[PDB]
Order: sequence, then structure tokens, then C-alpha cells
Amino acid sequence: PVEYGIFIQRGATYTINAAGEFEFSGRNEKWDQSLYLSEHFPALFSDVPLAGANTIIAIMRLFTPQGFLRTDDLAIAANFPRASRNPQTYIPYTNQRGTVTNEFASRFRTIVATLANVVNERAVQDDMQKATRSCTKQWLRHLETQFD
Amino acid sequence: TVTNEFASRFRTIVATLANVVNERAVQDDMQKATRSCTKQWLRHLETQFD
Amino acid sequence: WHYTSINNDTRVALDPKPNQIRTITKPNTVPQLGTDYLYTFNSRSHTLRLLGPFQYFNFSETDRGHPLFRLPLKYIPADELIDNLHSWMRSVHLLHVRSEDNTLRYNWMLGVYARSTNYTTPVGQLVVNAPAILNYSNPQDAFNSVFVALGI
Amino acid sequence: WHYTSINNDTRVALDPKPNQIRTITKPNTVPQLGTDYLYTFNSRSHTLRLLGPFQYFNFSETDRGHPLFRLPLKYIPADELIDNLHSWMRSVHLLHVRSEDNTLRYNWMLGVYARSTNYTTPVGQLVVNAPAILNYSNPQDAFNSVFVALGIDYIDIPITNSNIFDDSSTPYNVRIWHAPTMTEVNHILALMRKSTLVSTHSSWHWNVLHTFHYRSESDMIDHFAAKILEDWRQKEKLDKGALVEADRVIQRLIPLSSSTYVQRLAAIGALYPNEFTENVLDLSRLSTALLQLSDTYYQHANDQLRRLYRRMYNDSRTLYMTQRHQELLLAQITADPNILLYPYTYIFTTIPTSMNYISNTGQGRIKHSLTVTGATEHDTVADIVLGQTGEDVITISMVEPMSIAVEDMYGYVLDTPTRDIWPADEQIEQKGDAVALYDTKTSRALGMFNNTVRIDDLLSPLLSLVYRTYIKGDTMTMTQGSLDHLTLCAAVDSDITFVGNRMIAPLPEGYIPKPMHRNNSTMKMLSLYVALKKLENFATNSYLMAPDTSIILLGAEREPAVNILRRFNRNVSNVRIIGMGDRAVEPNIRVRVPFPIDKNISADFIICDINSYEDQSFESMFSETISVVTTCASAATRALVKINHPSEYMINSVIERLSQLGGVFYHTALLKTASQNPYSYETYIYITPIAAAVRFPFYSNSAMINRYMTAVADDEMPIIPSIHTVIKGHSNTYSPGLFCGCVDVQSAPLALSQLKSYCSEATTWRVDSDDNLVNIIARIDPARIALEFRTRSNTSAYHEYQRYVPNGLGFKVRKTREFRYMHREVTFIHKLMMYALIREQISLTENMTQVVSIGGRNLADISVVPLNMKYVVIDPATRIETLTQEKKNIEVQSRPFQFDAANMDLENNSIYLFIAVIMNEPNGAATPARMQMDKIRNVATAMLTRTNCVAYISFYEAGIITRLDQSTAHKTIGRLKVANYVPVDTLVEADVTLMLRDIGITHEIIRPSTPELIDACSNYGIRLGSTGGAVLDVFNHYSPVIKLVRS
Amino acid sequence: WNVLHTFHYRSESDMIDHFAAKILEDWRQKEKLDKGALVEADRVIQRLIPLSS
Amino acid sequence: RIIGMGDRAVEPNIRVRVPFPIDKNISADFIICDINSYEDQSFESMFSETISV
Repeated sequence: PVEYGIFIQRGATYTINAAGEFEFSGRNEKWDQSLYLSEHFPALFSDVPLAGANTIIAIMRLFTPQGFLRTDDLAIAANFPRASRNPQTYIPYTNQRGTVTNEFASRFRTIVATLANVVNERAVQDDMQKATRSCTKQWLRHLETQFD
Repeated sequence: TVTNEFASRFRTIVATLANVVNERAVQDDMQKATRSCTKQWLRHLETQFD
Repeated sequence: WHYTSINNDTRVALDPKPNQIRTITKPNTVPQLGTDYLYTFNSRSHTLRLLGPFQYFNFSETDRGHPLFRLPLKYIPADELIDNLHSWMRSVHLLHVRSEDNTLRYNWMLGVYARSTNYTTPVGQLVVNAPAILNYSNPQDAFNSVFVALGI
Repeated sequence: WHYTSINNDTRVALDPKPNQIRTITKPNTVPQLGTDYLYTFNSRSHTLRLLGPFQYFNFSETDRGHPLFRLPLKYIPADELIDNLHSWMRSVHLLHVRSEDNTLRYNWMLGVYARSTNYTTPVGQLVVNAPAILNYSNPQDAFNSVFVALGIDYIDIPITNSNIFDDSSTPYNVRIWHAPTMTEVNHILALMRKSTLVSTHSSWHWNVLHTFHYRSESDMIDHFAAKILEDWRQKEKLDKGALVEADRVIQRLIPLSSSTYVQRLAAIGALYPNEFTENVLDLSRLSTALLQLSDTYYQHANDQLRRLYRRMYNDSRTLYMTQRHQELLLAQITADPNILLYPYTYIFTTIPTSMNYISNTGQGRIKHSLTVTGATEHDTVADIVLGQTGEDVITISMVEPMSIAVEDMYGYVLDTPTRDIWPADEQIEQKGDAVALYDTKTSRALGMFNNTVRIDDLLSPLLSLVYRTYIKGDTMTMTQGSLDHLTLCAAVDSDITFVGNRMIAPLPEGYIPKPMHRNNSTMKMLSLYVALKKLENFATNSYLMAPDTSIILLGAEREPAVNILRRFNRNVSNVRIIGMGDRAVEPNIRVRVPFPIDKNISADFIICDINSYEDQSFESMFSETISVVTTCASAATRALVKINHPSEYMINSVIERLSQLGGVFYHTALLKTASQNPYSYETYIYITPIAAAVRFPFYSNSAMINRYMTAVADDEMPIIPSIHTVIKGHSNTYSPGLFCGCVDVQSAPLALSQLKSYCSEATTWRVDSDDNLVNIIARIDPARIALEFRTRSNTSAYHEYQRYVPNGLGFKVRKTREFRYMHREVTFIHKLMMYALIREQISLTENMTQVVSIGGRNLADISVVPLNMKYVVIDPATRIETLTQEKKNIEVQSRPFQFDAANMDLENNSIYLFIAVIMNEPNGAATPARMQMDKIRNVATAMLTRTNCVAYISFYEAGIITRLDQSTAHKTIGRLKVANYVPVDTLVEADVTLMLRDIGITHEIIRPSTPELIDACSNYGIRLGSTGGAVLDVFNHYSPVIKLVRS
Repeated sequence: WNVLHTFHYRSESDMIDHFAAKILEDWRQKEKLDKGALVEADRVIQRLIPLSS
Repeated sequence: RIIGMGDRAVEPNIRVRVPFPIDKNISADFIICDINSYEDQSFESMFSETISV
């Protein structure tokens, strides 16, 4: 709460001005689905670096997707309908055909490694008996090793 | 208002009143499980007010 | 003898410019206080008092307790409150419209107070929809518009 | 001119040798960084950035998180990252083959990237089996092999980020196509149409074409403008001729398939707008102000410059080289055949040429000096209204404060009697003057200058900050010196203990001994005690006394001035500092003065200040003031009394009540001091046990006494300055003061080209680059109004000032405080008092032809009355032409005026001004000629109703020799050092009048008095200089304006 | 601002302490005025006026 | 006192065009003079500027 009021201060949403950077609205609005197909963005994903809260912005560069724009020839070489100027897609994985330890899963380990560190800071303020703080850190070990 | 104001004032009451409770579980130095079970109650009591 | 004097509004000439009102509240981020806010400390006492343009400013009860004063008083280090008052003054702004005309003055007194109550009151809810209602060129005419558009 | 340059690949020559590539990555183990990787840290910020050969390197996500950056950023110690970055750089290598041939280069770019993805991709899986595929001897041939051995047409590589911690998504991704021959390049570029948004730029690095692919449209213009900025710099050195190295010639990006904003942005970059001198509002946010300039060149400005911008808007597909810009490619294409360039090109010679502009983006408020002439004709303009000051940006205070030194805080000026007789006929006449004056108090207009400003009020804020320096900070103090007792007094409530004469020991451990609390009446008499020990003997350096002597202060009051004076002599044996007062509290003795018989008062030095009280008849007033002096003359040896209303009766009756009573009579001398409140008209009578018999005891003329004897009753009223906030073109009648406000930058030149009719000095500044408001500060000066509303021709120089808009009127942050009263010295103040006298004389006489001034800077035209009267200036050195031409009706005959009486023709209505007499040129020293030239000055006068004024300098002794206050106007031996020049010879006053009592007819010496002091101080609104105020009233007297007004 | 604005007190006892805090200030403004100087306190008379009281 | 004059002079330094106008009363002991404005003009316009400075 000490630096949330610094984030939601600049704005809950934003628009993009004609040729340039972003424009945050000083209003505090709740998000709705009606705004999606029109204008604005959830500013909790606007990735301009802030000057104060570097923790709320740190957990957001943790939502970054891992894929590549594979433009497909054989669909258009076969002559198929495409509404865009040129065709495009976004598959969400790689290959790791020869990698010793799979890469995609090793990225997940970084998520657990730092997300679990945040959990500890709550079991110091509520200072739970270690058996409680241990039983939750133990769960993230099982959850992560399943992903492998 | 996004988050109701009247209830947010109540959070300040619990925030500092619970701090006073700790100073008694240092003099009687209860096992943490006792001091934790009372700090946990103020979480439920406050979240009901919301 | 008949004495001589100059009579001129002191509070009116304290309200900042609309297109510049940006700086004197939030973009106070880049500099760091020191001289303005005065603080003496007699010895169980003290008196922290920030002045213009932050005097005659009433505190929102949400941003009053969370950022600072309540815990820092409870002790002061001359290094704490200088860094700490900054942390609060960073996260403050007033709903405003940037203007082009040079003959406009932003209305502080009424405008800041309305934000302090989360605009729940209609006098504050009016400044939400059209925040350009605070931009006045002449005193008195500032308040006049906040009466005709309410019936109050 | 055709510029010279060297064009050579910068990236290609960065890739290391294959057999040596071992060292520059892993075996960096043995040394330990330090200089290469650069890291700055602003304060939540920072920028860690490792450079060559580690820039353009993209991070494997496995080795990025584990080794370092994520946790070390989360905090930096300058010892952590140096040891820590090493721990990562240790565990890095690239799959490579050690070669023998010297003509091989390792391929970094493609090779390192393939390892970053664990070779999962076939372009990386190919380098696993045969890692010798990266060893190339020739550029282009490096990539060619990675296409034939795959069957693929193009390989795309995601861009590298230099910042290590900005772990966000990439804005764009580059793509390398397989293309060997020239006829191939034309195929890809033509097929590159109808495809989202792509970019290429002029030339290529490795001789293979590579295009850019942008993610979202909005993230195109920010990169497209980041290139277009760079090019505008490369053509700066090329345009002047130098040595460049940026390989490609043209940095400007070319938009192939693109949106609509980049068309308006590409055309405005391919012409190099004059706007450099930048102005432009370049700094931030740049992608906006640049986008405004595009609309500009468009609808204006201008002729074919629109036609050109509109010839590139509609096209936007060919790069527009400029003749000599094209030749640099022609000079390098013949230097090496087989090299790819952008095929579609346009060459244009028509730029062309135009105006220059001006700007700066620095700090500081810019001062201005407006004139009365120019190249434009102004007829019936608007009224340029401005409003609202604010309280944060512009602060206005009515004071003003000054800054000086230390010893000159105290400065006494002594004065000496002149007459030996007090006639029985003028003793009742002098009485009538003091009686008639007392009833009606001193000028009310003078009043709002006494009780308004004060000495302590403006002198005391400084000495309380030299107190601060003291807290922990100080050097050698050295006992007795004007610094010792002062920092002892004003700075410390406790005692300043002395260790070996000079040092300040030690520091206020935890106790800040509250700053010695000062008061008004204390600094008043802190200034006089020094003067008493000074008057004892001229020898410097005492201030403390030979012990066992008692100084008694008479006042006033139950307060300090005695607590301070005592602890200064705390160190030196037994000294008694006693004080008496009508309002005296323990410790000080309460008693009514005159005190009763018995009690036995005794001292060596007595200071006496009594003033009680207001309201009573002169008869009751006379009896009180006279009796206090008598109860002081017998009480001490060296005693000084304070008398109010120094009127030539009251003051002279004091000597008349001490002489007869005292055997051997008594030596008297009144004095003025610094720290007296600028013009308080109160003087101090000084009384010492003679030596034998005084020659001239009484006061005849009484000049310092006269300063009080010039005040007068009620009439008009208070005058006073104010603010305005509106300007009318060539419209007279503006009450003295100053106007502040704010105007639009688009009309700021129009504002300045009108302020010239009222003033000279003006300051302007914009708050922030992109605001548009430029607040002006202008001071109304009457010395200018007389030279403006002369005739009707407005003219002005509108064209020149207009070359500032937009930026060029200065930038300033923070708050700035402008005072209501400014600060000015005494030599231009003494002239200001000189003219206020002369302006009265000439605006009263019947008929005048012209007012002719001799010598000067053209200044002092003020008092040309009326503003219409012909104004002739006869001097050898001056600027002519425009001012005399612009029918302001002036003329300057550049003949060195010969006042040798050989050829004189002043004539009928001729008013002459002789403020010179010093010399024809800057400096002269002929006193017989000053007497003889003044003798031949008045000689040859038969020119009917003519008049002329001449100035003098005389006295000497009282004002400097016994002064000991050499501030600004000091003197050396018989020479008067006023301002600069070379000290003029003093003239005998008695002879100058006596020699004038046979040749000439009329000769009236009028001294500028207090009405001249207030009136000139009111219009310009200038404070009196305090220290200069004490020099002012004495120095003012002995410069008489002799007016020879005869036929 | 050229619009009339009145004061409303909570309890009677908390009126005299504010009413005397003004009346002190005025006694100072007429000190510089009585002697003749330059003041800036806009209103001339600081003294509060008791309406319903 | 160290004063400076220039055609491109910003506060604190005094902005003025040289040759400067009559009045203003310039005075010093040592003067350093550097003026160069500006490129392009006929020797006739060039001669007149350099000589007058």
C-alpha cells in the first residue's frame, strides 16, 4: 500500500498520442470489457519505467510471452484468403531438440525463484511458525518439478 | 470512489491498534502461535467491514 | 496625518498558473525540499509545517495515514523527514486542464478540497466530468459558475 | 565546395580473429574490467552497459537470470558489480574452430545469437555439427554459405539491447536476405511492397541487404526520428568540410511499406531545415515538435519550399541527396566495384538560402537595453495587455536590501564649527525659525522614508548569517580588530574565549549558544563607541582600553548595548560599563534625568542619549534638551551628547550655555555616523576640554544643521509607486512605478517594441520550453520619457526583436524576487539631486530659445524643459546620426569647446550648463585656469536675457581628513577622488566669490536640498545608500551650483 | 475573492479564542498606520464583526 | 566588476547590438573585443562593420 498509491496516481489507463509516447489519464477507473475493442489499455501493462515503484513494474516484466511471428508461405502459396496486407501468427513454444535440459521449463524456474521470495515478506509481518512458511515453499517445489 | 473511503479509515484503526497488542506478547512473550492467532482475527474482522 | 497603504489580495495571488500547475505539486519530484517546509523541535513537542504552495491544503484521510506522518511522529532524524516527506509529495496531483491562454489562473482552494473527499460530494463530482470549470480569469467568477451549474 | 570523407564499415572491423577469439570472451578471466563497462547511477535509476566486444550481444535467458543482473539490480556497491560481472563473464564461450590462416575473421553477430537459443533452430543446429562455417575471409560470403546449405531465403535476428536491466519486449526485428548480384536487390525491394511496415536505409554493412520490421505502428516514428536526428549532424561537418567516418553517407531511413505519419516525417527530414541554429524545441519530446514543423514548411512559408515538401510527401520512396552529397557515393563506387546501394535516387540543387534565426536552451534571465530608433514605422497599434503574476514565479517586495563589508558597518563623519560670534540680532531671528518650525512637524513625505526603511532592518540580516558561518566555521580572528568584537557581539550570546590571540576554539559540541540577540538602539550605539575610541586618537587597533577605566552609557534603557560592550572587554582586567535610564531595569539603574544631587557620578567617557518625550511646547522642549547637556559636560571629560532638532538656534544656544559657564571655554564638533537610519536628521554634539582658547566656536552657515532646516508642511501628498499591467503606444501620462505580467511568445516582440517608450531595462524569461508564456519586468524611468514623447515619430526597431521567438527570450526555473526600490550609489544620485534643482529654475522663466548643455555622454538631457525646447550639446565625443536625424530635435557640434574668451557668442535666450570645468577631455587640473577660465567664462557678457549654471568642489578638511570613512568618495593629498578620473584640485571658495565682485553681475550658489532628495528618490524609487547617505549630505553641500544669470 | 464568506463556530467557548486572535492582529496594523509607513495587509480592518453571537 | 556584452547575450549578460546606441555610458579600464557577425556580405558591407567596431 505504501507505493500502490504512487502507481495508481499517474493513471489506471492510458492512450497513445498521434506519433509519440503514451498519455496516462490522471483518473482512477475500474476496467471493463467495453473499452477493449475501442480505445485505451490497462496501464498495469504499459511498460514505461516508473521513478518510484520498481516492484510493481518488476512483477509485470514477468508476464512477457515466449514466441515468434512465424509467417506462413504454404498457406498463401496455395492461394488462400487473407484479410491483412500480409499473413501472420503467434505460436507460443520453441523446440529444444538437442538441448540437454529443456529451456522452456528453465524459464519457469526463474518465476518460482523470485515469486517465492515475495511470499516470505508476508510470513515476517504475520511471522508464522516456520512450519507454515515451510509448507508453502515446499509446494512450489512440487508444482515446478511437475512442469519439467 | 474505486475503493470505499469509510472502510479505508477503519483499516488505519486496525493497523495501529494491532501494533499495541504485540507489546503485550513481548512482556508475556507468548509462543508465536498465540500472538499470530490474534493478529489473524483482526484480518477477518476488518475484511467483514468492507 | 492620513496614513498611506497598499491594499491588495494576498491569497488570490498565491494560486498558480493552469498550464504550470503541473510542476508545483508532482514534478517537485526532481528537487528535494530543505528550506521551504519549516520544522522546529522543542524538548514531547515539534512543529512540522509545510508552507506555500502547500499551506491552506487539507489532507485526504487516505493519503494522510498511509504515506507518512502518523508513524514518523511516533518516535526525529533530520535525514528521515527530508527523504520521507518527498515520498508523499511525489504521489499527489490535482485534476486539471492544460490551457493555452496566458490570462488564466487555476483555482486551488475549492479544487484541491474536492479531490480530498474523493469527489463523492456533487461539488466535487462536478469537477470530475468537466475539470475545466476551475480555470478562471477573474475572481468571483470562479465561484459563480459553481453555483449556476448546481442550483445550490 | 564538395566535402571530403572516409567511408568504411564500422561493425565489420569489430569482429575478432578466429584463433584469438578464445581470449576476448573467456580468458578475460585473468584481468578484471574496471574501465570498459560504463555505469552511471542517477537518484530509482542507473545504466550498466558493457561495450565492445560485448555490445550488440543478446543474452541467453538461462545465463541471464542465474549468474547476475536480476538480484544485483534489486538493491549498488562499486565493489559488488566489478567482482560480480566477472563471475558471469568467466562462464561464457562461443563454439569455434582455431585456424592457422591469417586472412580469416570470426563471425560474431550470427554465431553468438545461435548459441543464445541453444541451437534448437536449424540456423543454430548447423553451427553445431560444423562450427568452421563461421570462419569467413570476405564479408557477404559469410552469410551466403548459411543459405545454400539450408535452402532458406532469409534469416531474421531479434535486436540486441545495450542496457542490461531494461528487460522488456523489443521494438523491432532485423532481417537478412540472401542477395548476391545487383539485379537481385531490385527483386526483394519491389516484392517488399504490399507488406505491413518495413524500412531500409541507403547503404548496407556486410554487402547483403537487410531490412527492418516494426511491431506496432506507434513504435516506428520514435525510431525513424532517432535516425533522422543523426543525419542532420553528419551533414553539418560535411557542409563545412572536415573528416568524417560514418560509413553510408546518408543515415536517413527510407520508408518502404509504411503508414501516414512517417510520410509527413520523411519529407521534413530530407531537406535539412534552417532551424539550426536549432531553436525548433529540439530536446523533448522531439517526435512532436518535429511533427509540427512538417505542417509548417507545408502551408507556408515560402514558395517552392512548399512545392518541394509537397513533392516528397506524395512521393516518399526516393532518397533526396544534395549534389555534393551524391558525389561521395560516386567517389567510393569507383574506389571499389561490386557494392550495393539504394537504386532509386533523386539529385536536387535547389535548397536554397534564407534568414538566420537565433536561440539558446541554457539557464539565466536575459537582460535587455531598448532604444528609441529602428527600421520600422509604427502607426496606431493595439494595447498589449498582460495579467496575473502569481506568487511562486514572481515575488515583489518593497524594501530593498543591500550587501556590504564588515568594518564599513561602522563609519563616522566629523564636522567642525565656523563662526566666532553669535550676534544679538540674529539670535532672536534664529529663535523664530526654530519656534515656527517645531509647531509644524517635518515633511510627511519625508516621514514615509524614515519610519519605513531602517538601518538595523537592512544591515542586520547579513551579520546574522556571518554568525552561521561561525557555527563550526571560522579562521584567525585576532583580538581587537573590527571583526573580533563584532563576531563577539552579534554572533554569540555567550563569551568568545581567546586562545593565543587569533584562533577560534573550539566547536559548539551540542550546545548552539543562541545567536546574541540584537536590537535597534544597540547597533545604533555599537557604531558610536568605536568612534569615541577613534576620536581619542587616530592610531588604529585598540577597541579594548588600557585597563581600570570606566565608560558610562546614558540612555535608555532596561536593555542591552551594555551587555555587549562589557563582554568584549571581558578578557582585559577590570573594566566598568555602567548604564543609566528612565526606563532602566535591573541590573541597570533606574533614575530620572536630570538626576538628583548626591550619588556622585564619575567616568572617563560618557555617551549620552536622551529623547523623552513627545508633544511639549518648545519652551518645555528647549529646557529639557539644554539641561541634559549641562548634566553631562560636568559629569565627564570626553563626553558626547545627542541633540534633536539641530536648528541653528537650538544647537548654537548649547555652545552659548557651556562657554560662559566653563572656565577656559570648550571645544565643540557635531558628527554624523553610519548605522543612523538613512536620513534621520539627528546629529551628535561632541564636547572636549579644549587646549587653550578656540578661534571659531559658533556655527555661521550651518550646513549639516540645514539638512533639518529644509523640511516643510503639508501640500500635495504621498506620491508612491505601483503596478500597471497595460501598455499604450505613444500615449503619455504614466505614474512612476513598474509593470509585470505575461504575454504569448507569438506577440512577445510586439510587447518589447513598445516598452521602449517608457524605459530602458527589461527582463524576460520562459518558465519551461513548451509553455508559451514569457513574463516581462520593466522599470519606468523619467530620464527616458523626455527623449521619447519629443515629437510624434514612433518608429522603433520591431524587426530585430522578432528574431527571438520562440526560444531566445531565455529559460529559467525556480522563484525570482524583484524589489520595488532597486539599488543605486551616490555619484549618479548626486547628479539626480543636481538636476532636480536645475529643472525648477528653467521651468519658470519667461522666454527661451534653447537649453544648451556642454560635455557629457548625451545623458542628463533630463531637465530639458519643456520636452519641445531646442537641445544643443557641444562636446568632442558623442554618437550622432540617427537620433539627430529621427527629428528628436538634437544636434552635436564635435568641436572641443574653447572657453578662452577669444570668441564668445552665447546671446539672448541662452541657457548654459557647466557640470564639467574639470577638463575639456576626461581629466584636468588647472586651478588658476579654473579661476581664470571662470574669470574669462563670465567675461564678455552683453547678451541680454541669458543665463548659465556652473559647478564647484571645495572644503576638503572636515569631510575626509578627520572623517576616516573612505567609502567610494575618498580623497588624497589636496585632491578629491570622486568616482575615477584623476583627483581634481580644490578651489578657494572665499576668493572665487571675491574675484566675482567686480567683473560679473549675478552669481547665486544654490545647494540641492531635501526636496530634491525626496523628489528624485520618489520617481526612480531608489533607496539611499546608508553608508553613502552619510557621504551624501556632506559631499552634497560643497558642490554649489553657481548660476550666472545676467546681461 | 469578491464573494462574501462567513464563519461558523462549533461551541461558544471556541469563539472567544479566535475572536481575540484577530483583535490582536489589528492592534498592530494600526500601529504602523498611526505613524505612517508602508503596509500590505489587504482589508484595512482585521477586527472581526460579531453578527449573531 | 566583470561585465560582458554580446549580440547573442542572455541574462545575466546584457543583450545589445554593436555598434551600440548613444547613451548607456560604457566605461572600463581594460576592454577585450571579439565580434565576428557575420558571413556572406560584400566587402563594402564587411569593411564598414569591421572598421566601426
